[PDB]
Amino acid sequence: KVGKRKPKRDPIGVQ
Amino acid sequence: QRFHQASPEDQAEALERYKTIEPYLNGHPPENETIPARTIRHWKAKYLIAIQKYGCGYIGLLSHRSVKGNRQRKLPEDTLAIMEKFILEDYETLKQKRMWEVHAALVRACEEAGVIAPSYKAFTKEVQRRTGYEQTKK
Amino acid sequence: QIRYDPFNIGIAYAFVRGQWVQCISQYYAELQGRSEKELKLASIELRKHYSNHTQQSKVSAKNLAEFLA
Amino acid sequence: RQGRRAAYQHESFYWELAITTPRHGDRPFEIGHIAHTELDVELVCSDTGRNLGRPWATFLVDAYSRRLLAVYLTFDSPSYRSCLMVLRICVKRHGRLPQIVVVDNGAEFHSVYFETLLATFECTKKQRPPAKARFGSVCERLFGTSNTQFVHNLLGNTQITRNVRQVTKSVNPKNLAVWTLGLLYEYLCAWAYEVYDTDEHPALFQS
Amino acid sequence: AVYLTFDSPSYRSCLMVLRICVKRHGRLPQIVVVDNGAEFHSVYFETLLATFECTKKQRPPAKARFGSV
DNA sequence: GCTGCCCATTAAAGA
DNA sequence: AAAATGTGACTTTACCCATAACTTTGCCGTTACT
DNA sequence: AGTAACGGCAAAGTTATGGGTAAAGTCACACTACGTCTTTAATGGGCAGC
Ligand SMILES: [Mg+2]
Repeated sequence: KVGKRKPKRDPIGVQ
Repeated sequence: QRFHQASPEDQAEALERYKTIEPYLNGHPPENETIPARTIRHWKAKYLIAIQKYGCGYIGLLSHRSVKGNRQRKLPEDTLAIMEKFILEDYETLKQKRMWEVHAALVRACEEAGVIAPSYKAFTKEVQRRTGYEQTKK
Repeated sequence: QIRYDPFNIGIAYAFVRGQWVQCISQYYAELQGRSEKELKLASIELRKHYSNHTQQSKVSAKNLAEFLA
Repeated sequence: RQGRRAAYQHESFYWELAITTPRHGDRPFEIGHIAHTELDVELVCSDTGRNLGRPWATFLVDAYSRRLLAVYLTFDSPSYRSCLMVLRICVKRHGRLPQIVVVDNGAEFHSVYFETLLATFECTKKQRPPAKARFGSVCERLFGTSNTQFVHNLLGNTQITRNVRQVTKSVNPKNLAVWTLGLLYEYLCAWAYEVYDTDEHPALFQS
Repeated sequence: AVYLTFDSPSYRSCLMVLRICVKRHGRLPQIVVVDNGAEFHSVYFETLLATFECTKKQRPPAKARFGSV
């Protein structure tokens, strides 16, 4: 809605 | 369960009954007894009945004072319904009305309806019995 | 502990620290300089007065209810 | 610990020993108090319906019979216009004007206009000391009654905003307000002129 | 971790508090419980917690008892 | 004339 | 350079009247014992 | 047959609970809370390349 981050599957673990 | 229905002062009074009865159940009655003959006879008979039925006589000496008392409402039912409606629709509102003004409106509505009006104490007591989430949210 | 004179609004007596101590109201200065015979009559008059006014809350409530309606 | 403003509750009571001049006067139109307040009620625009805020109420009330002598309502802050007004109504529906008019240490009262008008109409101007409220106490409590009997029983009242930490968009009076300035003033005048006017007072045993 | 700054809370406050937590001890907490404030429902904090295998928990709005500690 | 590309701004709600 | 304004509207106790639901008693009938 | 102990009848008393009025007790009137920072996403202009 307002300031709401889009639904996503962020990578996990230090690259 | 009969024992668990009683109160601590019921425990104390039943203990007093037991210490009144016990000398009579030992063959050595006291020479100075304030309790009269009929009361001690009743208590001893109840002791005997309880020990002959439930296997434990002390339960016969319980009083269960919570069972006695007039738990019946004194106001007429129409007044109760009208006061409940006024509390719901004129006191639980987003206006924070004082109890006196809503009570006055309730009294005026009662007088138009021809029903027996309640007192301010009645309104305050039934409002402090509806306290909680509902009242604080409305 | 408190004691009061039916013949005098202006006076009361309270038990403080171990002393029956005089207590002053308002109908004292306002009733200062008068006799002890009209003081008691005015005193009785103000008792009923302050009573009877407590009883007329019903009419005030009714008028408030009509206005609020 | 807190300051001179907070310690004022436990300050003192001046108890009369002899018969000085009475605190609340001796007859009608002798001592009248003037005081303003911010009414706890939100108002919407009459035409466009947008919220306008909380109106200011100015009360001139005699100290003898407690009768609300003149009531005024305006969106503006305390400024002479206020004063011209309450006094216009005073000298309009009633007839004259006070004799001793107490008035706190405002700016509307330290101005030249109000003092000049009081001099012209020969009214003794009395001023309570700063931060002291009991000197107009009889007037100020008449605000609280106006809260309980008329104002707090309206939609959009600014009562729940005393607890600012508990306010939500579903309970904000700026979304619940429906009253207008004209109707609110009309009903406030009705309350002050025929509801509170006919109600018996504890300090007089009469209306 | 304790951090103090004049600015209103934002991702900078979370950045500093997490860096302090890592510096003083060496490891971020396994389940970080945060409130519904917009500074936590952002893109920086979520990827920061994701990078270090941190389960993020969100207390329901207007329910402060979930952070009673 | 036609289409792609970084900058401002509006949108509300929660702390 | 300085005396001398707390109110009163709206609540909360506190005591009394009425009645339920039992204990607490006397009083008389009955019975074991002398 | 007489007397003391036991038990039924019943009224008397005891708490208890929901009502009533009358009076002691609280507390708000004292100018005043709504206001500000942060957040991502979509969109709409100019600006530039084809
Ligand atoms: Mg106000």
